[PDB]
Amino acid sequence: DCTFTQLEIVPQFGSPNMFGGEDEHVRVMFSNEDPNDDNPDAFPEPPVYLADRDSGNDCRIEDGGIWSRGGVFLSQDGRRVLMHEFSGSSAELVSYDSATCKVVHREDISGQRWAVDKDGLRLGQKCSGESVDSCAKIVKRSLAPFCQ
Amino acid sequence: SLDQCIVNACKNSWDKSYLAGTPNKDNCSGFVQSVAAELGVPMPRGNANAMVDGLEQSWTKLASGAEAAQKAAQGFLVIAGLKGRTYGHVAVVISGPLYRQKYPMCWCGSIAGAVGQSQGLKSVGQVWNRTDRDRLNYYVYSLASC
Repeated sequence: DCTFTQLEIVPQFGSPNMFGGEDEHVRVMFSNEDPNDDNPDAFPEPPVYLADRDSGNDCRIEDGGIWSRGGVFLSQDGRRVLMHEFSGSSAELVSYDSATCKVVHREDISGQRWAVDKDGLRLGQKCSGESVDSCAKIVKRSLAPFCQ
Repeated sequence: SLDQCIVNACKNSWDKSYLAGTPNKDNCSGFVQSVAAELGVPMPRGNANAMVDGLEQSWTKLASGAEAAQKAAQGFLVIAGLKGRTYGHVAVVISGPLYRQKYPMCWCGSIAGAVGQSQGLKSVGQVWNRTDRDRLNYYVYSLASC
């Protein structure tokens, strides 16, 4: 249950300029403050809203980003939310506690193409395209440190 | 338009590869180097960090993103840059409306992904995050490109 599943982030009808997504465990939401884009690929402005569906409670992630819209992942047990955040050319993968919204783990991935699937994390270098599979070097890194 | 030359430089440099086999859209320094090439503007050599050291030494430092957009609107080449521990980042400031009344519109390639990339529809404030966008440096070349 240390598996991570991508969580699609989509417009919420009734909540103007909100994008989010959910599963049985956690809901996740961003506000889109880009004036010229109704279909943004990322979220520079916090907070990020995290709703723990078990507890009924929710909390805010007050600083961070820029969060990638395609980059949100939920742990199987619902206790962790893994996010891709980037600034400039740098990037990282950050795992937050879904109850507290506290950073549990953080890993600098700058320069590497990347992917998250059932098996774990993959990072790669020397690439033709954004697909990690175009990489002449591919390392499998464990997601264990993001879990627990 | 007065800043048009630079807009064109950016557009063209988008699909080039300044370093062979690495598309500009995936490499910030490469995209900048290409823009400087087309406009015939001397540019420091190497990766992002190195280019920032270069601009720091040999280029004029502007006071703010707003002032940077002023220069860029005058047809000057203006580079916004900030160094990272390893991968720094640089972008071409273009004229236009400031974002959150602060951050100017830019063109940049990025190895971070499509998200870090700007075809002129993002400002430095949507490329660098909440903390970095306040630490940016803006460099201008002493002579207009138009």
